[PDB]
Amino acid sequence: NLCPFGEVFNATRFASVYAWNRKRISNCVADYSVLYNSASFSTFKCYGVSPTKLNDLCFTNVYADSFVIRGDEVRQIAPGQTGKIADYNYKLPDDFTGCVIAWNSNNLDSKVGGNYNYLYRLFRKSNLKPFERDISTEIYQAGSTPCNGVEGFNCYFPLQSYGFQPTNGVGYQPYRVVVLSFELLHAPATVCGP
Amino acid sequence: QSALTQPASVSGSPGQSITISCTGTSSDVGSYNLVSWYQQHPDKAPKFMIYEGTKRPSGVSNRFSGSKSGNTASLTISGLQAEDEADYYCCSYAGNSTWVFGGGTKLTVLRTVAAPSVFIFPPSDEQLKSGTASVVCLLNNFYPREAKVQWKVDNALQSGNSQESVTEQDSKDSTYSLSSTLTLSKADYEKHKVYACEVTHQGLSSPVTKSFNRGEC
Amino acid sequence: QVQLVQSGAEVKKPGASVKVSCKASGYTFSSYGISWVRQAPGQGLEWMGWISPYNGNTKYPQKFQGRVTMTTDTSTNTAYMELRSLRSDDTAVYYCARDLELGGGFDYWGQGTLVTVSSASTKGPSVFPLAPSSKSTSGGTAALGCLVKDYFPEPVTVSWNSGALTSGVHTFPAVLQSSGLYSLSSVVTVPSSSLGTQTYICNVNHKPSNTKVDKKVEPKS
Ligand SMILES: *[C@@H]1O[C@H](CO)[C@@H](O[C@@H]2O[C@H](CO)[C@@H](O)[C@H](O)[C@H]2NC(C)=O)[C@H](O)[C@H]1NC(C)=O
Ligand SMILES: *[C@@H]1O[C@H](CO)[C@@H](O)[C@H](O)[C@H]1NC(C)=O
Ligand code: NA
Repeated sequence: NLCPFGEVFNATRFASVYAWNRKRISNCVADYSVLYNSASFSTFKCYGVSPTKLNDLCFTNVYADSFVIRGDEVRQIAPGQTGKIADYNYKLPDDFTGCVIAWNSNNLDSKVGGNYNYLYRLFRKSNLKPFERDISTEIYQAGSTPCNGVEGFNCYFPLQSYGFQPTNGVGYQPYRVVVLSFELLHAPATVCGP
Repeated sequence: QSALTQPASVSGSPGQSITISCTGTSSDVGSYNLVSWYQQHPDKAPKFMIYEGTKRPSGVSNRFSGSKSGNTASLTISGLQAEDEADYYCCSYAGNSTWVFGGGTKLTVLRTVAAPSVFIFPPSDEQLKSGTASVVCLLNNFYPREAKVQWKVDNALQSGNSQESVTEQDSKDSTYSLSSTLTLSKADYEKHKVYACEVTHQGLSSPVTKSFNRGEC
Repeated sequence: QVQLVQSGAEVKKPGASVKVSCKASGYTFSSYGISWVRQAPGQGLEWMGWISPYNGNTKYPQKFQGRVTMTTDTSTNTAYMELRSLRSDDTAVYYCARDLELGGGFDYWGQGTLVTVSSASTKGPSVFPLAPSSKSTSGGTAALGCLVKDYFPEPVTVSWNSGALTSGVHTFPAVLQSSGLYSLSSVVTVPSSSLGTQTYICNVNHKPSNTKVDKKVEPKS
């Protein structure tokens, strides 16, 4: 009867942002005060709900979205943001109701000589809809001529890797992000915080 | 980014079929079906002939075919004709936004032996005024290309003051032509009387000579 | 129909720069790419780089990285290529070609621009007649020609009767004389019955010196 937030926050590896993970949270009780109490989090913003006094509300569903981005891009995990992350990788709706939790993970997700395992989408024909996930790897036609599955010239492979080196400035260091969405559907509410 | 290896020259009889090889590495010819072929006639821009290895742009004859096997592309010309005499270049994508050409292949059409028609030209009076005499010997329409031209002035073999030029194979008759120019000073030119071109060619029963006497219309 | 018209052949001193123009027409300029391909005399073709008139993207091979710059005027429909620090193995003919990009082909080519890298002066040709012989030299056929001599910057265009006479014409490759000047001959075989009735004029153009010479070739006295 206890919500499995440890599985998400204290997770060995995180997903690349373009292939962000989503964990369905239900049938459990959660202390968002115990979460807030962790001093690890460099970012803890909430939208439409007060962080404190969250253990009194009950939501039908709770989603825990998690991924890794550049430190400079944490600003983009917010309603109404623009940039490569919000436009092409992870998009929040304007009426987002939930919290955005982020923390520096240079100690875990940086490797000497570069960690290129973490990717992000750099090109897309259009912007993502809110909470849309695009793992396609079609070649992006930036020019007027077709590509036919080859990268050259105005044709680009759409994914690019972060160069996560431990020497990077804080703006180019890896950050782990957890986004909590609170769905209040007209169904049995199964996540509370007594 | 290293050149593609084509045979320097390919020859074939008329109506035959010949093939031009184009070899690269795995990183270019092997990786992409992006081989194109170009045909360059003498003194002209190349012509787009093949693309994607085997396709023909609308306008190219159907006897130009494309083939590919491993790291080697191949152009095949069938029903060979005189108009097919040209230089052929292959081109391949090499990755990294880089195109890379081949060394080029000269296509020669084999034909029957043709003896040359020999003509000899004395220098124009206009040129003598300026102090130099150019004597020109024309060897016209001959197959094969091998020929010997000799200058003999008052029956003495001249050496070291003549230059030759050869046309590429002609696009209608499959023959070559050759000019030989003998340059003398105006003073040397008038020291002598008989200027003679002597031509040796496989098509001639025995060498042909054409001559003139200086100062005789 | 598709067309690419390039700038005229020119001489450049070693170390100078040259900008070759390439005017496109008959198609949407930005719907394709522009590649430049050069050809040293008697040598193979060399890809020099690409430019997209769409977004201005360029790519050059490592060999020419730094020394070449490709630009595109989307209003004039004209592609320019510029090559600095000109050396003597940069003497070549320079083609612009419409580029299918990853379509995989150079569709249509321009006529080319012969860039000669040389410190020598631009000198014009002297044209001399190769006169038809008094004897009917061969069967019913006679030969006549023009000798184009002493012109430093190649190329030279020769036509016969302003294009009316193309059959049996042979213009030889220029030869470099010891003087450092070029020389060539253009010849044509015509029927012997026509020497008195028909006039024969060779039209020699040396655009590097803007000299135009027409020479009547007729039998001597
Ligand atoms: C995630 O891992 C952290 C790091 O160990 C855990 O933090 C501990 O939490 C307990 C319970 O509050 C404290 O008594 C310890 O002092 C904490 N350890 C450190 C090193 O600070 C945390 O419990 C784990 N779970 C979650 C949900 O964060
Ligand atoms: C492009 O060039 C880089 C740099 O040397 C090389 O590592 C890579 O293999 C090349 N890519 C292709 C597709 O040839
Ligand atoms: Na060749």
